[PDB]
Amino acid sequence: PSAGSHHNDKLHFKKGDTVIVLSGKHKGQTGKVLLALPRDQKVVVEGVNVITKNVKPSMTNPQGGQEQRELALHASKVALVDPETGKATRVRKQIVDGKKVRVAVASGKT
Amino acid sequence: AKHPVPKKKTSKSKRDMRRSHHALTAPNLTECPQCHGKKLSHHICPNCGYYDGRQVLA
Amino acid sequence: PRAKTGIVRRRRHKKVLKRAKGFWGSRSKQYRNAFQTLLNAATYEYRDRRNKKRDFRRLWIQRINAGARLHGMNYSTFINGLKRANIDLNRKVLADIAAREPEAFKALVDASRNARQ
RNA sequence: GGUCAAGAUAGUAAGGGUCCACGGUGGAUGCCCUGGCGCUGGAGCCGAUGAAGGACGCGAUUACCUGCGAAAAGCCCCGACGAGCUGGAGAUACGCUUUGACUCGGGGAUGUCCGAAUGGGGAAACCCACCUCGUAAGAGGUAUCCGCAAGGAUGGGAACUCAGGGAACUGAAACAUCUCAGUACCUGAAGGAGAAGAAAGAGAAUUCGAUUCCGUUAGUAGCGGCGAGCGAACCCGGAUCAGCCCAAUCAAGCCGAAGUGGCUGGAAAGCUACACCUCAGAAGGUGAGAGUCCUGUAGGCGAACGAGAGGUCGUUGUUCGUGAAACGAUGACUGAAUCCGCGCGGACCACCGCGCAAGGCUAAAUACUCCCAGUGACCGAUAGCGCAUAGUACCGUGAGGGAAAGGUGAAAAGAACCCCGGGAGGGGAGUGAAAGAGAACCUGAAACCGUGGACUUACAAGCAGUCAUGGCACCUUAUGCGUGUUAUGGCGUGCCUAUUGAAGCAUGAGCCGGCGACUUAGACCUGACGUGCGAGCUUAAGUUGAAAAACGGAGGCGGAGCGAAAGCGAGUCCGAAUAGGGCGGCAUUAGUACGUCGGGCUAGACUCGAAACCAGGUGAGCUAAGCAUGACCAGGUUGAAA
RNA sequence: GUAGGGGAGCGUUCAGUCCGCGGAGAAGCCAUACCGGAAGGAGUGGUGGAGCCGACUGAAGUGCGGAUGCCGGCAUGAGUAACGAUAAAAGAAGUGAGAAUCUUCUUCGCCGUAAGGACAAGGGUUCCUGGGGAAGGGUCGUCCGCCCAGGGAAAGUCGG
RNA sequence: UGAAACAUGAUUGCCCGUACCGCAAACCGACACAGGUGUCCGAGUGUCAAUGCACUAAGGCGCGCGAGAGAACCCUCGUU
RNA sequence: GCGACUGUUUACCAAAAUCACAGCACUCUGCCAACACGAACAGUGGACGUAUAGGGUGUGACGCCUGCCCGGUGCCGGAAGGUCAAGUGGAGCGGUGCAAGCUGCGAAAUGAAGCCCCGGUGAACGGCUAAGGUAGCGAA
RNA sequence: GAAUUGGCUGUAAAGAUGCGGCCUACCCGUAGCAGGACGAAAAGACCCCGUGGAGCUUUACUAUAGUCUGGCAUUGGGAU
Ligand SMILES: CC[C@H]1OC(=O)[C@H](C)[C@@H](OC(=O)N2CCC[C@@H]2c2cccnc2)[C@H](C)[C@@H](O[C@@H]2O[C@H](C)C[C@H](N(C)C)[C@H]2O)[C@](C)(OC)C[C@@H](C)C(=O)[C@H](C)[C@H]2NC(=O)O[C@@]21C
Ligand SMILES: [Mg+2]
Ligand SMILES: [Mg+2]
Ligand SMILES: [Mg+2]
Ligand SMILES: [Mg+2]
Ligand SMILES: [Mg+2]
Ligand SMILES: [Mg+2]
Ligand SMILES: [Mg+2]
Ligand SMILES: [Mg+2]
Ligand SMILES: [Mg+2]
Repeated sequence: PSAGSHHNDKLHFKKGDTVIVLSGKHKGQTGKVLLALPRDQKVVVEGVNVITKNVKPSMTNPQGGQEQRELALHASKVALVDPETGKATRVRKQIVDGKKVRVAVASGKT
Repeated sequence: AKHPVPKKKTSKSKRDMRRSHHALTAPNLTECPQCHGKKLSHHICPNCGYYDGRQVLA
Repeated sequence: PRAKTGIVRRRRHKKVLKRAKGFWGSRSKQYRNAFQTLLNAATYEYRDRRNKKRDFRRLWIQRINAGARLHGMNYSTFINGLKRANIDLNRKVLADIAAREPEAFKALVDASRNARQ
């Protein structure tokens, strides 16, 4: 059947990063990354919000109304922002920590 | 084999013509002099269980 | 490469199955019988084109001797008169005159009677 | 207006017919890919340290698959990665992880029971032992064949290799030699290849210089109930290239250039306006179509420590079929020479010439494809592998046989809540661009089943149409034009096959959809067209480059015929010189390579169908019998010998 | 004009080339009275929802009504034959959305060298309890040998 | 020089089978099929006897469509 | 009528007058028997038997019986001779080299079982040309 | 095959619901009956054909397992 291999089970963000949403509805909107699914290619950002219904008879009270929860995306959000908009990444070195390689572009802050 | 057998398929016409008498005749429904639910002539009213007085329970 | 029938047959079939209009039963609904009916229809088609031409002249002649006999004549005789009065070469139209213009038809009967006796 | 009479004519539709609208069924068609096929190249053995292939297990929850192995969805070490992970699993709970999880690359350590199976038994996965060490648990050993012993062998491999054994159908238009064919099949041995191999040779130049393979010679030489048919080798061109010994770079992986605004849209990657990168415009993804948004690509880096003798009899091999049959080969009998020696040169002799058997090894070029990568005038769900995965379900005692099945949406946002119903199912509300996508989820043909409307039908004889006219209806290629339908008239013997002759009471067919039959091959033969060179034309194997073609002249065809042949030659053959056959000049014109088409031949040769014949295997759980060991025959009558 | 020979073309898939079109709607499907001498081709509209037409040239698994052809779906016969031993069944009460068929009570009738009971073979959880009610059950089920979960099987002396 | 045999105490007691159907709706027969399937038990009354025949204990069952009707004909019967 | 009898047969259209049978006959077989299965100098059945036994073939209880033909064929037997294979035996003819030699074919006579030839044989195949039906039966 | 599936006499490939002519017949069912539909079923089993097959037979042809027989091996020593 395939799934999110078309990339390399490789993302461009971490479960902390602030990211802007390029493409579709919720375009430009920004938010913290709260769930990163690399193989599935999923991002849970405070962006796309959904209203999910609850099929819950026996399941903790039959009072299973409507829930406010955010619904995941792909690469339809360009990772990491600082000059107010979406960017690529190029300059790596080290901070105080040598073992780590940072990221940056036309500027130099992530 | 299966000795007398049909010679030709019977057409949609011919098949249908034979069914011109298969139509059910709707019951002649009467209205109960009491409980006022409909009933069958010469039978106890289903609803109240009446047939001049009350014979059957409910 | 592979080249399956797809679309070609169904189109070929719908064409035939549309010539089948007020065709009774299977003759309008199933291809093989619709098509088969048309082969025989072809015979009738080509034949009835040259047949109508005999059919009409027949109708034409019938109306002529009817009126010819109204004025104490007949087709055989009347036509010979018009033929004998070489001047008269109606042939086509002649039936409509008998049917619509009785005044006019009489004139031609009277002319035909002359050229003869 | 009324009664009576005489005529004529309408409407009814139980049900049917044609057409239209809307549906249901069903899964064609289109689009797609999660799956296959072929060719090219790579790589190529596994096992007593216990395989191939299995049984039973291991999960908080576990039926199936995966991975594993009581240390059990994993344990330890090294490396890479740098934030997620807790297998498919669409599933909650418990948790694990920058003191670097997960995954990937490389080692180890554990690996129940079965299987060569190996302690002994056994109806695989189970029974039953003995011996040594030991605190019990628990650990180690106990098979035969080789050899002193170290150490080797049993068994498994798709096809390929050699060997032992070896069909018949079929061709011969019958059949028996012959062909099919040393093919198919069985058996043995082995490897990544094997085989063969270092001249008692080929052979006619006193040339050659191990073998295998490819082109070619050449359908020549030859074999042949001289029939069907079978069919070499030498020379030459080419791939690769060795002769030696005895006996007396590629996987993990990291780095990697450059676009922004407006517009259409549910959604931009499209359109538009200006912009940049390019050793990178190959490719996949992202709400639609992508150089510059992600993964990448060109280019570069890159690992601790990881791979690369003669004879007679009988027969036979090769073109070798008893032929004039040489030579090899060997079952039976015999049986020599030793270099002024032996074997060969297609009976045989002499001469001339080639070569040293009776000991062993030997890489490369060759073959095949279980597996891996790349590619395609290969397939895209009746195709393609049997399988979009299953050797499953199902069938069979067994050998064996054997399916079909794909698709919500961009994302689960998988429809809370309401209404009828026990439910199923629906209607709403909400989500979404669309629910004209609702989980019997893309399109959704046709047969087939319905509801509704139009025109119609209850005195009618019918291959169901066709022509003509009238009536009714309708107006989106469509108002003189028709479109639908309908009454009456005329005319009218389904289709195919097979056939002297088919409506035939001759064959086939229930209907629809899909699948379903003149092909492909060969340096083959012969002809039409065509092109390029043209008295000449042309390459084959290969070699080198391959986002591609060039080289390669070995060989093939014209170029001289006539003869049985020697041979002679515009002549030649019968013959003793005169007649003639065939050929030349002809009055005289040309071929060759490739292509497409006609036809031929050889293969399954347009597709489908035998009865049968042959090979190896599976069956006596049915039935025919045999052997071993058990079981069974109420009751009554009759009344033998002794 | 049959066998047959000869000529010119239409259509399908794939390919190379060029011109393009497409979410302001591609292919496919559906309707049609338009065009061409025919195979056929176009316009408009309707559905669909992501790909595709035209022209030249090339190559084919290239055109179906037939084969008692193959696969699949659906018809006819037809609401027909049958519903599997002629050992019956009746009423009451109960349960339930629903009862000829399920439970219970009282009768009836059939077997009784069996139509009772105990092994063996063979089958494999069919056993018991609680639930279920799609399909299987020739009807119907509230029930079942069917479906779900839990449980149940005990040996020195019986078989091996 | 601590035998065998007996007697009384203690200890010991391995593995597989055992549910259920089993002349049948659970086995073989494609079916909940009028067939087939080895052994054992198999009561009473009557009838010479009996495992025969009739009825009946114990036990099991009424055979998983039903209800009317009372034609032709067809099946299985009774009488003539 | 047929078959003596009990029995056996065509699973699935034939139950019989079929087959079997007790009994009779011909015949082969001397023991590592004949005969049979088999790759086989294996092994085994025959048989852990031994001619009062075993194989084959026919007829089919019991009773009275079973005739004629030995030409053809088969089986057993004889052998005066004719015919016959490889082999032993090599007389002769022929090739080639100058030559010894090396070579190609090859008679006569001898050489086995078989066959022709003679006798036998019928509960041998058969017949009613080798003979033409003895009893008994007969329109079965 | 599809059916809008009458009788008589003809004709036709020679046994006509489908051709000709004449005749009869309003539409549709239910229970029944078997004359026809050359009714169904099994690509005639008879018959002939095919240079088809198989089973069987023999003094048809050819071979052959088996078996009889001469020679040569295993295979030797003495007497005539
Ligand atoms: C009992 C049912 C059984 O039928 C019979 O057995 C009867 C008795 C048998 O009659 C007979 O076989 N026979 C033999 C003669 C007497 C009887 C007969 C014949 C004709 C009519 N009626 C009886 C047939 C009529 C006979 O046909 C006849 O065959 C003859 C060869 C030619 C006849 N033609 C001319 C019409 C044909 O009918 C065939 C050959 O069968 C066996 C038919 C084929 C199709 C067949 O096998 C059926 C499937 C058959 N098998 C099965 O399981 O069921 C069937 C139907
Ligand atoms: Mg499809
Ligand atoms: Mg598979
Ligand atoms: Mg015929
Ligand atoms: Mg068809
Ligand atoms: Mg009844
Ligand atoms: Mg009544
Ligand atoms: Mg008898
Ligand atoms: Mg008897
Ligand atoms: Mg009847």
